[PDB]
Amino acid sequence: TRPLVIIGAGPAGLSAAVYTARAGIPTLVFGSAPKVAGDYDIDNYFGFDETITGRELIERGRRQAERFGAVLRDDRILGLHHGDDGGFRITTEAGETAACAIILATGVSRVRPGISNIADYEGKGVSYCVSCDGFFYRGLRVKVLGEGVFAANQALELLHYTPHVSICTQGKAASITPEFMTRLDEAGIAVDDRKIASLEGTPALSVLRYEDGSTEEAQGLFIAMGEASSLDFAYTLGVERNGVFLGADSDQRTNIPGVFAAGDCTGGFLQIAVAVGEGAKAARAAISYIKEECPF
Ligand SMILES: Cc1cc2nc3c(=O)[nH]c(=O)nc-3n(C[C@H](O)[C@H](O)[C@H](O)COP(=O)(O)OP(=O)(O)OC[C@H]3O[C@@H](n4cnc5c(N)ncnc54)[C@H](O)[C@@H]3O)c2cc1C
Ligand SMILES: [Cl-]
Ligand SMILES: [Cl-]
Ligand SMILES: [Cl-]
Ligand code: NA
Repeated sequence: TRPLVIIGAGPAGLSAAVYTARAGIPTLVFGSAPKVAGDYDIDNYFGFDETITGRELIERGRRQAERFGAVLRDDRILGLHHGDDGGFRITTEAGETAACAIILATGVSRVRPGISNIADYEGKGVSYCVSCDGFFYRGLRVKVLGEGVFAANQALELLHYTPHVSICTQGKAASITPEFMTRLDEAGIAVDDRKIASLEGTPALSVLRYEDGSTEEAQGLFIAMGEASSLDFAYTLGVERNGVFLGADSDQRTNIPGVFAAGDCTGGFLQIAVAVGEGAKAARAAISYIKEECPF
């Protein structure tokens, strides 16, 4: 089992990776280019008296982490679960892997579902965590909302509870890879790009209303838009939330041992300067955690 995985390759995850790798801990970082990493002027990050682009600042962060031995991977994470037993099981598009300690640095970027009355059906049909709520919809007709590999994997997990699963990409282009498409086809899980306008049903969800005015029956709607997010991981790990953010103490510890959180996903002042300090503090906490708990 690896001692440490960092999920996130923005300022928080990279600042943390620099510190952990310098302390001699084999460091594996998962993440892709953050949203800030484009042609945007950064002018308020300490130490840069001349304008630097987000793309270039992040690129220097990456070279900095690699300089001290951090390995950076572009793999998207699909799920995080407590391992059986001990440490954490990390689901990626490529397969599985495992880690003794996790630093969550996945930011707050989120594809939104775009359903006018979705809030009316929270707890009554609309769910998020499959391991959490899947059993309640066993044998039932369940729709997964989302366009990506995350949606595809959530749909496949749902098969543990019901054979009656399909995916709606909510008007978006699907970005499901051919390997996942194969798996969906083999399982009889259909994918279409219809757009759900609203939900219907009187004690609970029973009908999806498409922007057409056409309808489909479903008693379960699992939201899985875009990429798996900090909230999605929180649901499966049992990490306590603070509104839409992860709860973290001043040392970036969550309520789950071995799980730390840093950057935008702990939501205060959503800035590079802030993320870089949280990443550093998370690293310090992880390093001492690993020394007591994870031999390597
Ligand atoms: C255009 C733009 C301009 C900005 N301008 C400024 C500015 O001038 N000054 C300033 O201080 N701040 C600015 N910000 C805000 C600043 O970028 C953020 O506060 C900062 O990047 C937070 O860093 P982070 O590491 O917490 O998250 P992010 O930068 O969002 O990075 C999150 C990381 O998580 C990874 N990730 C997420 N989900 C997964 C997954 N499922 N699997 C694998 N990896 C995943 C992402 O790929 C990314 O690598 C700007 C942001 C944007 C977008
Ligand atoms: Cl700056
Ligand atoms: Cl143990
Ligand atoms: Cl209702
Ligand atoms: Na924060």
